[PDB]
Amino acid sequence: ELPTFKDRVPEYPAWFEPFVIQWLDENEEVSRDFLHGALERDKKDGFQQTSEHALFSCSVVDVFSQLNQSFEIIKKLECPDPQIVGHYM
Amino acid sequence: ELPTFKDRVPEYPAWFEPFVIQWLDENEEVSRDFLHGALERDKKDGFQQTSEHALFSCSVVDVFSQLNQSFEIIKKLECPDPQIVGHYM
Amino acid sequence: VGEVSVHVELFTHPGTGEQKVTVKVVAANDLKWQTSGIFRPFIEVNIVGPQLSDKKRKFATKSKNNSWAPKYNESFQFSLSADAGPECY
Repeated sequence: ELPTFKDRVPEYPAWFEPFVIQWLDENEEVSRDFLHGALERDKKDGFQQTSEHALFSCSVVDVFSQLNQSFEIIKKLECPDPQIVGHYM
Repeated sequence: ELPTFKDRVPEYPAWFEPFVIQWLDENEEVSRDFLHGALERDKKDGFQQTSEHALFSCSVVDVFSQLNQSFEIIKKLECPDPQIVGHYM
Repeated sequence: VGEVSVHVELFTHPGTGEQKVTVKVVAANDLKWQTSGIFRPFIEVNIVGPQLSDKKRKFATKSKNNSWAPKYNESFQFSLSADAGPECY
């Protein structure tokens, strides 16, 4: 809100970007290892439909949950540099 | 009276509270159907005064009677959680 | 052994100048608990700090069946003491 910096796209996100990228990487591995877990549970369960209206099995829900957790972190950064955001995205 | 639970506001009322609210719902709708019935019975009675000195007509009385029968059904629970009470109120 | 998404709002309670702690339990994720049965995770939340004898120290979410990434979206409200600051908790 200071005029001096409302006059700019904030530069501090550029400091953190390498770390957020490292985090996105770590998150991908965690996601792909979580996936195999989630699938192995579901496969061992013989792919039961989650319910008589949730026509899909649980691993979908697990996986999208993992993805959504992952996304929401990024989204909560609200990085004010759209190019760093584009890179994250 | 066990020290462990003498130490506490009982948590059990949180269990029943939705069913009490359901009851309050059933109750209100019954009360609003009743209200229309009472008004209409009084209207059919041309809205006579309850007596020449009881200057309102009978539906007022019926409604307060109902509302009190209703309130007392709540009150008879004496929920030891006053916020759950506050919710009923 | 997993993680918990919380959103937490300290309210230096705008109605009293006590401190109240709203805790929205959003979800858990990556729970290392692929169990020998029906997993039914729930999240207990406890407040810790001085002068809590007279206060509800514990809450819990509902449970979720078979879900290593259970969402909850459940919001609890501890009271702190009035005296001890949030840094005592």
